[PDB]
Amino acid sequence: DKYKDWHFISKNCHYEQLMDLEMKDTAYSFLEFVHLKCPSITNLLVLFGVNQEKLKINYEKKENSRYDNLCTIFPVNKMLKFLMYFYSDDDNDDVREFFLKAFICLILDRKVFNAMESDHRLCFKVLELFNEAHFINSYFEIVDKNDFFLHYRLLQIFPHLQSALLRRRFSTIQQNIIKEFNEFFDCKNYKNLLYFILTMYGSKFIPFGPKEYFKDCILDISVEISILKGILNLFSKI
Amino acid sequence: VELTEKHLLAFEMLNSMCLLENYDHVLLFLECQFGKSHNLAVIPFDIILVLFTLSTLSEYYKEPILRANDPYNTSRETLSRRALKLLQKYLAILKEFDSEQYNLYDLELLRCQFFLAIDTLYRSYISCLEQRNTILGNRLLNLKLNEPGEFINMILWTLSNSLQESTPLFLSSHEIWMPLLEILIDLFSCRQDYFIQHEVESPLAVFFESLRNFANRFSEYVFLNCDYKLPSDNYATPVHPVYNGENTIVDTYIPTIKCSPLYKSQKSLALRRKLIGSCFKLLLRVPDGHRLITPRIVADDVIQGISRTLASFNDILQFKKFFMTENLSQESYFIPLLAEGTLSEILKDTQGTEAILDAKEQLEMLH
Repeated sequence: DKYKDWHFISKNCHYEQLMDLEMKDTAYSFLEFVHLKCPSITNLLVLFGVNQEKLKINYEKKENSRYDNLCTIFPVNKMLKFLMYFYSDDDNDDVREFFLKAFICLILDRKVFNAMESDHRLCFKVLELFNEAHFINSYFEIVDKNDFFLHYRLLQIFPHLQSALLRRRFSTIQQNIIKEFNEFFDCKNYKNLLYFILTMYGSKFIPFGPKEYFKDCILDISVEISILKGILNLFSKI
Repeated sequence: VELTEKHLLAFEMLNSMCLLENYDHVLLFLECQFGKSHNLAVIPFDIILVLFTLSTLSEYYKEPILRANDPYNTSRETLSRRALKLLQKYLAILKEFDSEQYNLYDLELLRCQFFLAIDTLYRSYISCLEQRNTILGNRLLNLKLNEPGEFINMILWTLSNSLQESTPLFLSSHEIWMPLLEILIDLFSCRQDYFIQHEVESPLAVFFESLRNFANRFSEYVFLNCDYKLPSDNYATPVHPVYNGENTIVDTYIPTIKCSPLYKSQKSLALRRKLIGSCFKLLLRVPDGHRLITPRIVADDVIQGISRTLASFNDILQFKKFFMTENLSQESYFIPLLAEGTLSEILKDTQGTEAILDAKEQLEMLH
């Protein structure tokens, strides 16, 4: 596999139109009033080349493993500054849920993930609007099984919602974690097992240190497996 | 500030992991414990240097080295993109010394570890910089900048590619030095703060600002690719890249961001304004007495030199993006002094379409 990520943005971004919208904003921000170009958030999205009139990953349609397509993207800070004009704090819920889903889908794809500012301000400011329990309850619409390759990513972006993210997935709760370790080792789902390891380790349920009985299992299961052993040794020597 | 037995094991394990060129695990060790309980696994300075050098081999010109270091690439990222994230994360931590966070000792152990690293620009373990002077091809950051006249080419070589309309040049100053130069300047601007209240010549003054002959050369060096009048034909020599191949794009890598010229001007003028503020940091510390002897800076007419290059411009977009600042509070105390300076120079030399912006900024600062 290669570049098999979510890839929300399907087509090229309307450069010229975006550039036009990019103007009239610097002096505006220093001193929305201009919304005649794109009336609605759907129009703003399709302006980004977001989607051919779409917000949920259809895994039956293999939407979680797309191709490169070599598409261009506007600067992510400009994207998240334009998207945050159609916020409408005091509005209905059926539109705010669409806003939240559009934000979550356009934070998880590879293009917006591998093309982000070193210092994150907008990402933490947008998440701070919704509720953490609401952001993770109306979760990123990925199935619970493949929730971990994208959950590692969501925790790479926002690392503070890990304990608040395994509760909704597993509902002490360590029995479910240990049982779900199986049916991943029982099957040959090692990749999802690796990302499950990387997602759960360090929480209040699977802390670091030499002390969990995963190492024994792996030692018995023995090219993608080696990395599991190395990561487990590293986490034990902490 | 000495370490404990808890941190000595961490330091030794990190240095041994780096000795085997296993940088992936060196990053994962620090990353997999950031948003957890209050422990603050602090990086040793011998590893902060390796991070500063890893942040230089970007994927735009070194794809095979990165792809051959760690084939799996589990994080769907690159070492340079990660190292920069960790540097920024620990730097934003350092800029917030609060006791309601990790510890009052680990914080102080980080503050010492970041200050033991910029000073080069613990006799308990064998650090992996005794027997290593090359990180995957890039030599280092404390050896490449301590060369004759190299710390100044690193500044004058990123200030001219920050507005470039070419792919490798702009990329280099967008992905390596623009980010890295804002980090460094962020460290000297607090090391200097831990030199004035612990003194009874500063880190900002020597080895950073004295690279540096006159006060007008500074104003001609800050704006190095703007559209100003260009009164001095003897400009900066064609600057050479810091690392071999930095100004070359690899055939396999394909960029995906469409950066409008407004975006490039915004980023460039942000970096230039940051440099000007770092300069003004210490020039406002010299009292009404004698001027400093090391940098030979006047601190009273260097404003005239910069406000001359702003008034004598030729682009109205770049003239807005300089004063149209996002942080109207973080960069005070020198923008209104550069507003009255520019306003009091087009009126004296013309008795256009720029004096409106200066009045707007002078009114905006009325809180």
